[PDB]
Amino acid sequence: PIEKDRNLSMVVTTDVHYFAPSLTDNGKAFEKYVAAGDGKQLAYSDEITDAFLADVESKKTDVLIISGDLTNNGEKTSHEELAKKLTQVEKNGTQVFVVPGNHDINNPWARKFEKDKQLPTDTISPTDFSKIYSDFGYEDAISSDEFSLSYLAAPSSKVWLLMLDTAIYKTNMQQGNPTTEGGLTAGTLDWIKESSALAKKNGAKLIPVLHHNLTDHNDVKGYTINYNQQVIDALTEGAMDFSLSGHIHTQNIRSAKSTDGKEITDIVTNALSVFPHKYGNITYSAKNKNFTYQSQKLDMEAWAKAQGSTDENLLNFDQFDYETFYNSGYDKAMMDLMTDESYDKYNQADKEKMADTMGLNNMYFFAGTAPPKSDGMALWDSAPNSFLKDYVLSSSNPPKKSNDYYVSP
Ligand SMILES: [Ca+2]
Ligand SMILES: [Fe+3]
Ligand SMILES: [Mn+2]
Repeated sequence: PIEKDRNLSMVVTTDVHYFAPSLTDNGKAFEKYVAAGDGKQLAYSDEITDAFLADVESKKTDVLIISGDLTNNGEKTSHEELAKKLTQVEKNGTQVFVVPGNHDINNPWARKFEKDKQLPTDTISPTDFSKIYSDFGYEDAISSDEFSLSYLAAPSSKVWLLMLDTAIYKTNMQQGNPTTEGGLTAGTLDWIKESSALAKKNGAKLIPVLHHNLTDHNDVKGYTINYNQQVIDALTEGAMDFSLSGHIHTQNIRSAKSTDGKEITDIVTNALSVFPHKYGNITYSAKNKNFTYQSQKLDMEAWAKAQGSTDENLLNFDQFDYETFYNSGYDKAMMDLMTDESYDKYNQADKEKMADTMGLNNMYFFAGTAPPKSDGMALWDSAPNSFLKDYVLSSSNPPKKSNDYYVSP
């Protein structure tokens, strides 16, 4: 614990969706899987994760936070390998804190790939999670919630972390699928209040971290936490000005109001596994007692070159990733345009313009920045009603407020 009332350097990431290389042979089965993984660089999760941690190390980061979805599909092996990397990070002096996401625990979808077959592989239980990641928040927690993997951590004397587990997994094996939506019981909400009171007694500011979102981040369920108003009210009552969440994967900042009018800013950092692969820098000013959040794009090309890599996709990662993610949204739209009988009145060239607009607006929405003008926009505006159309339109306008920078008030 950092007792000195000095500036604190922090980094937050989320949705690493780590997949242990030992769980795949990069065969047919794996290729199809990654193809349907809508944009996530699953094939390079090991390199992306290492590149990221190398950055944390060079920054000599005080605190590293990971807001859920540590693994692809809760594979025990992926969890163990990721834990090994975090153990090394801690040897450098950096304190690491993690919480689970919807894909991390009791995951019936845990699979390993061999040729044209997906085979079963072990997942983990809730207590397995607190055991595997005991060094990263759990063992030294100041307080731990009774029925969730939530806990209160004190990495320094002036700044504490309210690490929340908003994941729902206790009925996963019975469902056959990992629950996507998130939520907090009244008991965990009561614990949050007690925790907030303890931080206040100790003169510490508190940063609430959760996988699911505190409020909506797109005008177009299961991503914003269930019954979010109760959570917002609980956090604002604790005097917390901002929260760090993930799950939706898009670099996106939005504010919400408590029932009594207090504001809290929900900062969603880009999924580490998806374009543009940004992570968040958070700096605490001891003198001003405020927090400054600034996103940073992971430089894979620089890491690749320093590794002496011969993989062209990594040496040219910017282009590779740009194309990979653009095509994911392009194909997404084109499939619909080529299936719905309400679009056959559009000629091929137009469907292409529309697919292009989706690929552009979509990728820039994930980057959290303004999308460039595209000929497909006019076509979408007059196109038939649909969720897709709503999304394309809702992401056609420039962000009215930065999704990359925030300073607490
Ligand atoms: Ca530790
Ligand atoms: Fe998630
Ligand atoms: Mn995720």
